[PDB]
Amino acid sequence: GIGAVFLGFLGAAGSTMGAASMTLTVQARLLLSGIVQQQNNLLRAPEAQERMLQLTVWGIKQLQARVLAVERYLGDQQLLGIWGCSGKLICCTAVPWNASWSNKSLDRIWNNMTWMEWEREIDNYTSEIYTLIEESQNQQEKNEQELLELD
Amino acid sequence: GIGAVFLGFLGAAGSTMGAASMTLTVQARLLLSGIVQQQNNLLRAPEAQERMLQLTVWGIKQLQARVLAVERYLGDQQLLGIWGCSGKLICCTAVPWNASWSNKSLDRIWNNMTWMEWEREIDNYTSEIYTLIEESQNQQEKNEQELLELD
Amino acid sequence: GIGAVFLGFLGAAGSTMGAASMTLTVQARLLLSGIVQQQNNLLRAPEAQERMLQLTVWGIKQLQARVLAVERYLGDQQLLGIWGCSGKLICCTAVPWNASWSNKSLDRIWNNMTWMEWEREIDNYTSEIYTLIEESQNQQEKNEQELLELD
Amino acid sequence: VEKLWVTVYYGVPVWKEATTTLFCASDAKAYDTEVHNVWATHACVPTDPNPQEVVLENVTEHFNMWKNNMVEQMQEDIISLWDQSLKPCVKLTPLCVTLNCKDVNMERGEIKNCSFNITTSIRDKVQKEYALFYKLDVVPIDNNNTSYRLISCDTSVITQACPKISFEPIPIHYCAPAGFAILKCNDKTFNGKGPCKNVSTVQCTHGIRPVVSTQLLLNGSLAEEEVVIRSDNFTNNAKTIIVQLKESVEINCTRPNNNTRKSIHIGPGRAFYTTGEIIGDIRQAHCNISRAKWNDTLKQIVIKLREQFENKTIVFNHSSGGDPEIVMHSFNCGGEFFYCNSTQLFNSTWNNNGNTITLPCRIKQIINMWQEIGKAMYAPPIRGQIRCSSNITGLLLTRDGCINENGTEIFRPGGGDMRDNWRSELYKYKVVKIEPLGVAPTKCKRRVVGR
Amino acid sequence: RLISCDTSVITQACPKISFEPIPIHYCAPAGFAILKCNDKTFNGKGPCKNVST
Amino acid sequence: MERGEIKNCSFNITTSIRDKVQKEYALFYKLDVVPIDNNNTSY
Amino acid sequence: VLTQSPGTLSLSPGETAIISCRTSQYGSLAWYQQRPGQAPRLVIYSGSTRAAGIPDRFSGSRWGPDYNLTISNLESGDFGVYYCQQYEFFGQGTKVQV
Ligand SMILES: *[C@@H]1O[C@H](CO)[C@@H](O[C@@H]2O[C@H](CO)[C@@H](O[C@@H]3O[C@H](CO[C@H]4O[C@H](CO[C@H]5O[C@H](CO)[C@@H](O)[C@H](O)[C@@H]5O)[C@@H](O)[C@H](O[C@H]5O[C@H](CO)[C@@H](O)[C@H](O)[C@@H]5O)[C@@H]4O)[C@@H](O)[C@H](O[C@H]4O[C@H](CO)[C@@H](O)[C@H](O)[C@@H]4O[C@H]4O[C@H](CO)[C@@H](O)[C@H](O)[C@@H]4O[C@H]4O[C@H](CO)[C@@H](O)[C@H](O)[C@@H]4O)[C@@H]3O)[C@H](O)[C@H]2NC(C)=O)[C@H](O)[C@H]1NC(C)=O
Ligand SMILES: *[C@@H]1O[C@H](CO)[C@@H](O[C@@H]2O[C@H](CO)[C@@H](O[C@@H]3O[C@H](CO[C@H]4O[C@H](CO)[C@@H](O)[C@H](O[C@H]5O[C@H](CO)[C@@H](O)[C@H](O)[C@@H]5O)[C@@H]4O)[C@@H](O)[C@H](O[C@H]4O[C@H](CO)[C@@H](O)[C@H](O)[C@@H]4O[C@H]4O[C@H](CO)[C@@H](O)[C@H](O)[C@@H]4O[C@H]4O[C@H](CO)[C@@H](O)[C@H](O)[C@@H]4O)[C@@H]3O)[C@H](O)[C@H]2NC(C)=O)[C@H](O)[C@H]1NC(C)=O
Ligand SMILES: *[C@@H]1O[C@H](CO)[C@@H](O[C@@H]2O[C@H](CO)[C@@H](O[C@@H]3O[C@H](CO[C@H]4O[C@H](CO[C@H]5O[C@H](CO)[C@@H](O)[C@H](O)[C@@H]5O[C@H]5O[C@H](CO)[C@@H](O)[C@H](O)[C@@H]5O)[C@@H](O)[C@H](O[C@H]5O[C@H](CO)[C@@H](O)[C@H](O)[C@@H]5O)[C@@H]4O)[C@@H](O)[C@H](O)[C@@H]3O)[C@H](O)[C@H]2NC(C)=O)[C@H](O)[C@H]1NC(C)=O
Ligand SMILES: *[C@@H]1O[C@H](CO)[C@@H](O[C@@H]2O[C@H](CO)[C@@H](O[C@@H]3O[C@H](CO[C@H]4O[C@H](CO[C@H]5O[C@H](CO)[C@@H](O)[C@H](O)[C@@H]5O[C@H]5O[C@H](CO)[C@@H](O)[C@H](O)[C@@H]5O)[C@@H](O)[C@H](O[C@H]5O[C@H](CO)[C@@H](O)[C@H](O)[C@@H]5O)[C@@H]4O)[C@@H](O)[C@H](O)[C@@H]3O)[C@H](O)[C@H]2NC(C)=O)[C@H](O)[C@H]1NC(C)=O
Ligand SMILES: *[C@@H]1O[C@H](CO)[C@@H](O[C@@H]2O[C@H](CO)[C@@H](O[C@@H]3O[C@H](CO)[C@@H](O)[C@H](O)[C@@H]3O)[C@H](O)[C@H]2NC(C)=O)[C@H](O)[C@H]1NC(C)=O
Ligand SMILES: *[C@@H]1O[C@H](CO)[C@@H](O[C@@H]2O[C@H](CO)[C@@H](O[C@@H]3O[C@H](CO)[C@@H](O)[C@H](O)[C@@H]3O)[C@H](O)[C@H]2NC(C)=O)[C@H](O)[C@H]1NC(C)=O
Ligand SMILES: *[C@@H]1O[C@H](CO)[C@@H](O[C@@H]2O[C@H](CO)[C@@H](O[C@@H]3O[C@H](CO)[C@@H](O)[C@H](O)[C@@H]3O)[C@H](O)[C@H]2NC(C)=O)[C@H](O)[C@H]1NC(C)=O
Ligand SMILES: *[C@@H]1O[C@H](CO)[C@@H](O[C@@H]2O[C@H](CO)[C@@H](O)[C@H](O)[C@H]2NC(C)=O)[C@H](O)[C@H]1NC(C)=O
Ligand SMILES: *[C@@H]1O[C@H](CO)[C@@H](O[C@@H]2O[C@H](CO)[C@@H](O)[C@H](O)[C@H]2NC(C)=O)[C@H](O)[C@H]1NC(C)=O
Ligand SMILES: *[C@@H]1O[C@H](CO)[C@@H](O)[C@H](O)[C@H]1NC(C)=O
Ligand SMILES: *[C@@H]1O[C@H](CO)[C@@H](O)[C@H](O)[C@H]1NC(C)=O
Ligand SMILES: *[C@@H]1O[C@H](CO)[C@@H](O)[C@H](O)[C@H]1NC(C)=O
Ligand SMILES: *[C@@H]1O[C@H](CO)[C@@H](O)[C@H](O)[C@H]1NC(C)=O
Ligand SMILES: *[C@@H]1O[C@H](CO)[C@@H](O)[C@H](O)[C@H]1NC(C)=O
Ligand SMILES: *[C@@H]1O[C@H](CO)[C@@H](O)[C@H](O)[C@H]1NC(C)=O
Ligand SMILES: *[C@@H]1O[C@H](CO)[C@@H](O)[C@H](O)[C@H]1NC(C)=O
Repeated sequence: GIGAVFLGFLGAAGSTMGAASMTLTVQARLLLSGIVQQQNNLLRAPEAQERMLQLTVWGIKQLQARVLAVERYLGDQQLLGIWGCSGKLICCTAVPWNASWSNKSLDRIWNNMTWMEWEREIDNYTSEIYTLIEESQNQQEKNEQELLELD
Repeated sequence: GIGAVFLGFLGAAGSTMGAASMTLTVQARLLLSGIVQQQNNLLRAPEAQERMLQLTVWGIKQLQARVLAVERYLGDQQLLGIWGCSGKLICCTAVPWNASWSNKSLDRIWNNMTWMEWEREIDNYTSEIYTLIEESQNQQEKNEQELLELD
Repeated sequence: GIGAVFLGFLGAAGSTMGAASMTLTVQARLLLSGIVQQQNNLLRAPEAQERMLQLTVWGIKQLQARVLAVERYLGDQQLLGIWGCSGKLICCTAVPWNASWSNKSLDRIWNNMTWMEWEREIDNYTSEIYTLIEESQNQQEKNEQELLELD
Repeated sequence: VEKLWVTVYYGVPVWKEATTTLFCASDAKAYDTEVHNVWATHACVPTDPNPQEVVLENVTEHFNMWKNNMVEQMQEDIISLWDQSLKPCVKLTPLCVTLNCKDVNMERGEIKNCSFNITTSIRDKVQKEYALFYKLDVVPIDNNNTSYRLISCDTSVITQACPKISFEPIPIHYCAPAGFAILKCNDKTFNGKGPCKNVSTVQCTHGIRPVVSTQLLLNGSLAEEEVVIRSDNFTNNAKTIIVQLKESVEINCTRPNNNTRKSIHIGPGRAFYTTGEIIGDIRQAHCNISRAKWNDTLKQIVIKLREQFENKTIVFNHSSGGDPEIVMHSFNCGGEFFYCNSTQLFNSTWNNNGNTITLPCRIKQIINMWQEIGKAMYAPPIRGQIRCSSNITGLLLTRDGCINENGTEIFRPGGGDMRDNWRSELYKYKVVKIEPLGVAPTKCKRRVVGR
Repeated sequence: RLISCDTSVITQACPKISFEPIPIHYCAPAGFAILKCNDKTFNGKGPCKNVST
Repeated sequence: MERGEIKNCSFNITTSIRDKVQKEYALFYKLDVVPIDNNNTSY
Repeated sequence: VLTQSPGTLSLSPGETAIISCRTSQYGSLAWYQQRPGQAPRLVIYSGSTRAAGIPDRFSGSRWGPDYNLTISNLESGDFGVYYCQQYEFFGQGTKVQV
């Protein structure tokens, strides 16, 4: 219908936070491999001079940016790991919603604001938020440990 | 016995699909770190001229290929993520088996064909298959979301 | 209190194995992205000569080490995968504790030795241990498969 | 509501304004045929057959062409390729010999016949060789005897660009890296700076032909609705006014002389090519353009110029000063670099209440693009005659900031800086960095009411 | 005159270097593999039988 | 320290251009320079 | 085009002065000050913004056709002539003396 059909990269840029919540795979994919699929595929064109005359001016432009894309990507996958949820896309926590971050209610958050819009209104607190989830894991990580000893 | 003993890299190349289904770790390992273990270990030989005269002709041959191995590897790990199953090795889906892909039955698929052989017979449909699993996640990702709102 | 407050990178270096079991996130983070956060952030200083005169002497020192950090990191994440537990931090196995590795008891292991100290006393067996977990997965991976056939 | 909880989201549609090393896409018919050496085009990837783009609904991004790093990236690149491609080519450093020039028979001695002694591939032969030069490419010494010297030999390092290479402007796309995105302004008439409405995401831009001219904009993209004018601030009289035509006006040009190549081997394994002789008549280089098309185009401009200014009458004029590069319409035509005297196209007053144009041109061979540090390039002569046809797609103007009673407002051909050549095309686009991680509250706890 | 002095650039290889033919192996990268024909008499082109990684 | 630490020397060089052997004069330090054969005026 | 008012401009070290400037079209405002031997010294680069070595005394203050520059707590270095600049144009200017 709408959630089971085509959309496109970054299509829900101006769609509500709730709307975008279906089209994650679209922008959760191609973060990496958006280019490694295309590069490997298009680069094996019948040229036979891939990296001829060793490396060149486009030589570093790519590798300086190839090596970025992955660590940039592995940075967000390191957060999923360190927050104990690499299920991605959507994941709940014990960290509760400090209304000091946003006093607003549920109804309008998901059905009126968009993520671009939202992440701005919440940009300043994200640092403090993100650090709360890490300390949420470690409480849980010690509580796990304590029980590993006695059983 | 047979599943709890040694086998070797790519050993089940000509073994049935069912047989190979035990020796995944063998070829699920070393996709990356097959070389980073060996490289780091063998390169710390008493040479003290690792990257002497800055970078050379073997300098790029490795790095152009080092940086490939990971994105190539992270491409398949991105698929596991975007299909919602990075448990690896084996993972079920809601996407059913369109017999248009292969009319054949279960008995002979796992006990007569081999994966090299099989992936060929199914090569052309893989694109359409893979895209079905992505749209299988997002249906589930919205269905998850809808329930996050009301509870 | 103590587990819900600040600690610091590598703080529990001389703390008991049990103590360190809370401060994993500290040293489980920044393995990668410890530098990619700082690099990207500090490098976008108003210079506008990032990679000017193409690549230089610091050019490779970083990239030769940038590309290391990730494969080095992806090596440990490949182990988590190949042991069937990328939940990280803490994960149980069916592989039992061969007392040939360490005859000692539970009480003193977690409350007197430290990890630096411990991993030394167990260093020689780690190779044999690690290989036991891989063969623990594949037994389970075939046992999974067998049941996928009949249901 | 309920006990609300932070919940984290990977794959959200969020980006931020950003800058990062882009990479280039080549063309299929471009790479396949050899064309020998051409820029650094060979080292690029090929562009995807499917020109894939996604339109973004309900977005209105802000674009400002002027502060756009893709052009600080474009020229960075463009210079780097040249230097590196000419790195191996033949050095003309020993040719700094005293040139005994007699002239040949705009009759001041533009083509000059000069002699000089050089040592060959081998140090045992001082061969008195004779060659041809242009009046601009050469400069006299002391009293005007029969003696000259190369235009920048004493003060620069002249390098003969190998004839195997080509300066043909192959179009180019700036493909964006992963986790990043390049946006487009899909509007018809965009100011250049300000908010957009029809915005979309692409992987690479449209084909940007890296032509380098000095006064008119050639072979670029035309306007969509009606011609448009773009400046940072128009009161800032020290700011280039870019115009983009709706209808491209074709301009035919030529070096009529049928030249002969002459390889004088300075050696060891290298030679310096020059025109041995001229097969036929001796003639002048020029550029033909319909003056009807050109001035009816000037009608397009003035009406959209009067929009940014007051309905006050407008006047056009020849360039106040600068190097031949700037003060004259300079461009490459078939491998040779032209310098057309553009007084004709810019000498008119447009108010409210036949034939064709032939612009004279001089050919230079020793040239210094981008005005480098004692680094000059000698383009060898192209065999025979050359004739090429460009489309004027726009141009660059510079206002005279001292408004007068009569006046009224003067606009002469700009073109000091090169960053605008790229702005003229890269205005449509902008780069952003994708940030797929995002945290948001929804009533759901981390399922630890039991363990 | 030297055999190719006028037409080429002759470069004296430093005596410090050596042209000794040290054997070499082509180690394959990750996610790739190099196969071998472990047969005795192989034609050069065609199917193999005793193959290995 | 009066053995000739600062020395005033001359020499002919070809300029940017091969058509001028300009006899130029410059200063050198006694360490930075070394004589030849008999101590003439030559270093 | 710029109308720098007013003209007389003579006061004591223990006082305050305010110099106005008028314009038809908008623009980027600035201010200067000449000295014996020295050339014009910049003191304002946007309007609100100050130049290097400029205390809090130099108060720029009005969003409107009239823009002014105030330098309370006068001193002996303050003697000279000031001008208001907008793009290529200049102000009439004004000389303050002993
Ligand atoms: C805005 O855009 C416009 C439009 O794009 C731009 O205008 C374009 O400008 C470019 C270059 O500036 C022009 O391309 C060059 O054209 C010349 C001349 O064209 C030849 O071909 C015509 C017919 O086309 C045939 O060939 C094409 C492929 O080229 C083929 O696709 C087609 O089907 C057809 O088969 C001929 O009509 C033409 O004239 C002939 O006939 C005349 C009488 O009718 C006669 O008077 C002429 O003398 C001639 O006999 C001519 O043959 C091409 O020469 C040039 O190609 C050169 O460069 C490439 C890349 O290096 C190379 O592969 C080519 O072989 C060639 O280079 C060698 O050959 C030249 C002679 O052909 C020689 O002069 C070179 O020095 C070079 O020689 C070297 O190699 C040879 C071996 O090949 C060796 O023996 C020597 O020793 C030496 O080492 C380009 O194709 C466009 O034509 C032109 N378009 C228009 C519409 O005007 C405009 O510039 C842009 N504006 C700006 C500001 O950039
Ligand atoms: C490059 O060229 C640019 C032009 O192309 C140039 O940009 C312009 O520069 C000027 C000055 O530098 C900017 O300011 C303008 O000033 C106007 C002053 O009018 C007020 O004062 C008058 C005299 O005191 C009053 O007469 C007048 O009316 C009042 O008084 C009457 C008396 O009888 C009474 O009858 C009336 O009813 C009324 O009470 C008024 O009080 C100002 O008017 C002008 O317009 C703004 O206000 C209008 C409503 O009056 C709006 O319709 C208009 O859109 C302007 O809104 C501003 O604020 C909005 C909300 O923030 C923004 O959306 C607008 O873009 C605009 O933004 C300005 O203010 C922002 C405040 O935060 C600021 O951040 C912006 O940067 C911007 O300054 C306007 O304020 C003018 O805005 C500039 N832009 C334009 C398009 O003109 C530029 O300087 C040159 N150089 C460079 C480097 O760019
Ligand atoms: C190598 O070649 C170079 C360049 O060709 C020569 O460079 C010159 O070097 C000399 C060195 O001494 C410089 O000479 C100076 O001349 C000063 C006086 O010059 C004044 O008179 C000039 C005379 O030219 C007129 O006559 C000729 C023909 O006889 C015409 O072609 C020319 O157009 C002039 O005609 C006009 O003037 C006459 C009256 O003289 C009228 O009757 C006509 O009807 C015309 O109206 C003249 O050319 C000079 O013009 C210059 O200055 C005015 C400003 O006053 C400026 O607007 C012009 O554009 C131009 O620049 C000038 O009126 C003399 O006082 C001084 O001491 C010195 O001798 C000369 O400047 C150099 N020229 C350049 C361009 O650099 C070099 O000589 C030559 N060497 C050799 C060995 O051949
Ligand atoms: C260009 O300039 C260079 C460097 O300046 C010159 O290089 C010399 O080249 C000649 C080539 O023939 C070499 O000469 C050799 O000399 C051997 C004998 O040398 C012995 O006598 C030396 C005499 O010097 C004394 O007198 C002078 C003043 O007259 C004093 O300044 C000096 O200090 C000496 O005074 C002492 O000795 C006298 C007695 O002679 C006493 O009365 C005083 O009271 C002082 O006690 C003397 O200088 C030599 O000393 C050297 O050797 C001793 C070891 O014995 C060592 O300890 C010293 O440090 C010093 O090295 C020595 O006693 C001669 O046998 C041999 O065949 C040869 O001719 C000379 O070695 C070169 N010198 C150097 C530094 O390399 C060069 O000549 C000049 N060329 C031109 C064209 O100008
Ligand atoms: C972020 O949220 C936490 C809770 O998840 C906040 O901690 C709690 O804050 C309240 C104050 O609002 C503390 O005091 C109690 O307040 C109520 C009325 O507001 C009153 O009835 C109680 O008697 C008491 O005063 C409460 O103790 C505290 N909880 C803990 C465990 O400390 C925290 O303040 C929030 N921080 C920000 C920056 O929003
Ligand atoms: C891939 O598999 C799906 C099901 O998982 C197929 O969709 C279903 O296809 C059948 C046709 O085979 C549709 O029609 C029904 O067919 C039976 C007899 O075949 C008949 O008894 C029914 O009355 C009806 O005609 C069925 O509606 C359809 N399901 C949906 C939800 O659309 C699909 O066609 C397969 N595609 C390929 C390419 O194999
Ligand atoms: C590592 O641990 C495994 C068990 O997880 C060990 O395998 C078992 O080892 C015992 C010997 O200690 C085998 O024999 C039995 O021993 C007891 C007394 O020790 C005796 O009562 C029994 O009758 C029998 O002799 C047992 O069969 C064996 N299990 C299996 C499945 O083979 C293994 O030996 C340990 N290896 C090392 C290096 O520590
Ligand atoms: C016709 O052209 C004249 C100029 O020749 C225009 O006069 C200008 O009018 C604007 C206001 O519209 C003033 O700001 C200028 O100062 C005027 N300049 C001159 C030289 O007079 C006139 O407006 C035009 N009329 C129409 C109807 O287009
Ligand atoms: C525009 O008209 C003015 C007169 O209204 C002309 O101004 C003269 O300009 C010359 C310089 O070329 C001065 O020496 C005269 O003093 C000016 N006279 C006056 C009365 O201002 C001006 O030449 C005219 N411009 C054009 C292009 O014709
Ligand atoms: C949040 O608080 C601000 C005042 O700080 C108020 O203006 C706004 O309406 C509040 N939002 C809601 C949803 O109550
Ligand atoms: C959503 O509603 C709030 C107030 O309820 C408002 O401030 C905000 O601008 C709205 N979002 C949009 C996109 O209009
Ligand atoms: C699948 O269909 C083909 C005909 O398209 C047939 O030859 C083949 O035997 C079928 N396979 C099975 C297992 O029925
Ligand atoms: C498996 O059986 C099918 C037909 O049942 C046959 O086409 C195929 O070749 C068999 N596989 C092998 C490896 O023999
Ligand atoms: C382990 O065995 C050693 C002897 O091999 C002994 O000295 C040590 O005390 C034992 N440890 C424990 C905890 O029994
Ligand atoms: C822990 O106890 C064992 C013996 O029980 C001892 O060998 C070891 O050194 C102790 N660890 C520390 C850190 O003292
Ligand atoms: C033009 O100059 C050349 C130089 O060689 C000369 O031979 C020729 O006679 C000159 N032309 C005339 C008309 O004098």
